[PDB]
Amino acid sequence: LVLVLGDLHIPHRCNSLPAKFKKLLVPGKIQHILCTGNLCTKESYDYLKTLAGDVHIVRGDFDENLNYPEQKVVTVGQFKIGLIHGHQVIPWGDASLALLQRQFDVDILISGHTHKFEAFEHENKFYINPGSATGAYNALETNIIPSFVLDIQASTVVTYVYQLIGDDVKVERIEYKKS
Amino acid sequence: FGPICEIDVALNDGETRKMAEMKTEDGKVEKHYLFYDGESVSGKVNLAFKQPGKRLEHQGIRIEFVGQIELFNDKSNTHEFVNLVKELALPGELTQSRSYDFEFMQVEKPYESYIGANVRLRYFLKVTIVRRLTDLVKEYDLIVHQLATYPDVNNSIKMEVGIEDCLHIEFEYNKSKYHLKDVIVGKIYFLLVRIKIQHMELQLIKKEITGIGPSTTTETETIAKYEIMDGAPVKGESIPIRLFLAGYDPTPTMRDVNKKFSVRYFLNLVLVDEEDRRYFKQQEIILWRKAPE
Amino acid sequence: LLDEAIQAVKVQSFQMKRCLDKNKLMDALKHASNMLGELRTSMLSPKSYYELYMAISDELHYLEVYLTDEFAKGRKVADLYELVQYAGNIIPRLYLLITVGVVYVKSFPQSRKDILKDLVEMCRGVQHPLRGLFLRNYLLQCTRNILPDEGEPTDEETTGDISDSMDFVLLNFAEMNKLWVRMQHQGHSRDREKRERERQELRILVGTNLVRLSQLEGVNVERYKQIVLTGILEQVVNCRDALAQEYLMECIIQVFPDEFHLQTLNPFLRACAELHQNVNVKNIIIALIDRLALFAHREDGPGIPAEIKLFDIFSQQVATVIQSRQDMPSEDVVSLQVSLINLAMKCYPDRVDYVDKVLETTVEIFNKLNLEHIATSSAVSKELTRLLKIPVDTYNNILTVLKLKHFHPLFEYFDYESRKSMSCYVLSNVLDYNTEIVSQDQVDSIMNLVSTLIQFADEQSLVGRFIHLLRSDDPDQQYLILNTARKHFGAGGNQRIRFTLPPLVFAAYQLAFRYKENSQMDDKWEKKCQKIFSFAHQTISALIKAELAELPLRLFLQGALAAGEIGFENHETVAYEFMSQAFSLYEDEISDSKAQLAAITLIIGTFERMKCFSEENHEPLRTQCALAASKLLKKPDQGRAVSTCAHLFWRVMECLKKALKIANQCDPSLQVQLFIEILNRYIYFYEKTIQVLNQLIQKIREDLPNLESSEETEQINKHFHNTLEHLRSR
Repeated sequence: LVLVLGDLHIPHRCNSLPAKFKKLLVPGKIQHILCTGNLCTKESYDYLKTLAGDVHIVRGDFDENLNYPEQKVVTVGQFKIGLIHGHQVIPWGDASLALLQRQFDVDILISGHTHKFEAFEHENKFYINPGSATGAYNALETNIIPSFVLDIQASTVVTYVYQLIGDDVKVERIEYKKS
Repeated sequence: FGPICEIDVALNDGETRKMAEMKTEDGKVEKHYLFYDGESVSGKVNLAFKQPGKRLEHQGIRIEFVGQIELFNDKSNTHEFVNLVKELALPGELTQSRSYDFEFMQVEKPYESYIGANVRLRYFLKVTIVRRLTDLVKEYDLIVHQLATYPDVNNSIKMEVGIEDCLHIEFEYNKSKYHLKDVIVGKIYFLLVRIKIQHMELQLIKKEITGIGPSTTTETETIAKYEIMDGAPVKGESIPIRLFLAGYDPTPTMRDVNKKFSVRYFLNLVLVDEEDRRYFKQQEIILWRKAPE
Repeated sequence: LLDEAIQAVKVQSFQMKRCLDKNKLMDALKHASNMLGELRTSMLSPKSYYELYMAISDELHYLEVYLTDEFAKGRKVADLYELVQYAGNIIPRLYLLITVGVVYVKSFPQSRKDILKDLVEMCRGVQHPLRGLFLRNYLLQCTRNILPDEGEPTDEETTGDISDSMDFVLLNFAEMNKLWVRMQHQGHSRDREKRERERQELRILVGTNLVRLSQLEGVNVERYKQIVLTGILEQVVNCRDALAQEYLMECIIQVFPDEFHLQTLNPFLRACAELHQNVNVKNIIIALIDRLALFAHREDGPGIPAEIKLFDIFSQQVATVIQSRQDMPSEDVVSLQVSLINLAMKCYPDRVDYVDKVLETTVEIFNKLNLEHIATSSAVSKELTRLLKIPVDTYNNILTVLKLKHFHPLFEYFDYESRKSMSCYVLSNVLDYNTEIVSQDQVDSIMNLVSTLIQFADEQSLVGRFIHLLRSDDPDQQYLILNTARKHFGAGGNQRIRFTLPPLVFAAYQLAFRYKENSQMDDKWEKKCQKIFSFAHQTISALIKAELAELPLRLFLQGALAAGEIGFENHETVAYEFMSQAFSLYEDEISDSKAQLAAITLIIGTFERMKCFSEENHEPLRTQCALAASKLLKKPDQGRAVSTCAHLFWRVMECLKKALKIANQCDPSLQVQLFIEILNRYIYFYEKTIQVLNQLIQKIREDLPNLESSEETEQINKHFHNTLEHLRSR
């Protein structure tokens, strides 16, 4: 199981996590945690430190901890996974992010920086933009919904996206395997 | 062969009598027929015949009632204060066993048969078979007690004795003329203390007094050793006393019993400190026999 | 001399029991009096006599049950009262006179009231400290249930009642208390600490007796008061020993039940006022109102009668207790305030003015307490640390902590590390229980609570929590919050405000994003924003004054975003003005090229999303970011800049040409990948200049292979190819 998130903005744009998410982010279950950045405090990362240990995060623009890398590329299982925070995408909105994927020889990308959840596949390579697990506010997007995403077995990663809609947690799930 | 005759004295009232007993030397106790003042002494003196054939030359048989006192273990100092005599047989000869009844008049018995330290007061029936050379004497002792009653006055003894600037107490005895089954009740009232008393008590000394004039013998005897306040108290404390006399069985006072001796009963408060200094005070009580009413 | 006294008891009780089996009671009475002659010793320790106490108290218990069955079925040996009163040794006598006496109470209840009265008068026959007590304690055991009572069956031949019970055992008790004081004054002056440790050993000997007083149930609330209360109170005032009252004054309220204490606090607190000065008063009075809380807490019972309002008296009388106290450390005084606060919370959780007054009185306690500024190292701190925690945790609403009137006047004496951390504990707690919309009743005090906190990463944490705590749904007071937070947050200095001002800007952002909804409601909506934006800009200018470079760029950007997203009038020149302002800080202040990239790239991301600017100031900054592109030092970013400047022409070929020349202006592997980007720049605008694709596509194929094969070209050799497979748009 691999936790995917990004753009916490603690204490920048929000401070209060869903307790609905806090109970669904109990430690022990997930193996790996992959945030895009913009955590904006060590303790926003140190909350994620309680959940698991195998964590890799890159730098966002509001990451005032300026020692996180620009990008990150990793291989575990049968997947070759790359990650970005998403601010170096010009413009935000597109195919053009696949051009970033072409630079790095990966099959799973993670982006962010637009604070909405989306995750998808093109040129037989995968791309993630999980949105904000805090439900951190977006500049252009006034209405904000919180969501964290969390499973590589062998050439197959199961993806549970835990969204906050209504008064419960609406978990969605699509399947993508290494083709 | 042994003796030829023995005098056996049986009373005519030798069944309805007891009057307790005691006592004698070497721990012995005398129990006999208990008489009182003004009572008659009526009985039978019987001669024991054991060897038939012999004839007994007698020149007189009598019985003397004796009320006597014994003092200083010498025969010549004995005094029989009451002696009534009944003659029993005329001068003659004897063949079989012979009994002799005897009944006198008013048998005045002025004092208690009381046996003290050097004084024995006793009553006995002295039968004297008079023969040519030696006479037969049979001593049948009789206990006599002295009855005084509950008096009109039995005063509260009380005295605030003690040692100057060391111990201030106030003793008290509720009666003075006690009887032999009375209870010894009193109270002690402390006023001041300076010395460190541990634990000490009350003494009962029976003072029988012997001797007349400049020759008077005084003996020391202590019956009981009671307690007291059992400590070193300060002001505001007292000592309650409950003492029974039945655990000692004393005799009556009878001061100057028949112009030769007395018997008296005293109380001593001795209090003992840690250095065991002895501090005493002497006070008499009076005893007299309470009769079973 | 402990052991052989117990053994010689067992030798003589052996001859006693064999005379108990042989119907020789009197020989066994001779055998017991030799055994009871041993018990007169003073050469033993108080433990040594107590272990020897129950030694014969089982041996005579064989003799006790010996006399009981004899009288039951008709073998009544008469006059046994004075039969055990013969010899001159009183422990042979009275211990036997106890056994006969409790039998003569049993066998003659017509002499019950008499012998209960008589033998305790005979129990005055010895005034020894040690041996009278173990006599008097063994008295209580043989006189446990034989005490007369209303709770006795109906047979018309008894003498005495509950009054004959209670007075005689108090007459036992009044002896036994001063006998404990007589323990304090026996022996030499070398064993007094040997005494007072062994005084605490035999203190429960008299502690047996008031337990026996407690088992009486026919005694009501008044019959305890005028006799049994005061008949215990008499020994309290007349013990004359400091170690006397300590075990006893607890053991009253410990053992005698709850309903006896209710009105009778007032003389018992006067009895606590009647205590010696040398005593440990502390463990008493906490245990004193221990039971009243337990009488308040318990269900299915009477509980606290509201007529005896404990609030109005414990505040006064236990104050008067300390008024009787002379030389005490002051931590004992507010350990009562530990209770005096806490008991008020449980008895009146509802009442406002009661709990309002005690702390106000406790401030007025400390108004008189001429003490130093309260540091950490003393014991008075941690208790006071406990005191103010009971509002902040144990209040029903933790807003009522903040609604407290005299709260902050107490807050003034603390140490620098404590006064911050308890407010941090306060600010954690008013967050950790999540409170809702806030108004001016508790807005300012919290800002004064942080005034105790400013005059760290935790401070970084809490302040970002704080406006997230002090966000409300009133529009303009919340703006004045953002004033008066920052005006207070300016008083902290500079080193913390470098972190905490941008959340106030983020507040001022979200304030404008709270101000953006009321278009249906109110028409002064546009006027506040630029005021707050300037107020943000001055907060930015404060951070400009706070010597920060990389952050207020984004705060200008997200400000220009927040300018650009609202659309209130005259924002655009400010939007552009600050964009320019930030761009000005970029071209001047920021020196590192990678951050300058990270500026100028995200500047274009701002400039693209400015889609907010009209072209008349865009094309100035479009040239000026192209000027800033030339301000860049390394090649590819500047190529990436002018590549993205073509998206700021969204020109077509104009931008492409410029980018091409720039990419041609230079490791050749690192060049040609950008030409693929240049292709994909063209491809992007192709998907909206047809042969410049086909010119450049073939142009990549000749400078593709002519290189050393390494670990990095091979992915790019693929990255060339699938790009052409992407070009298959069929």
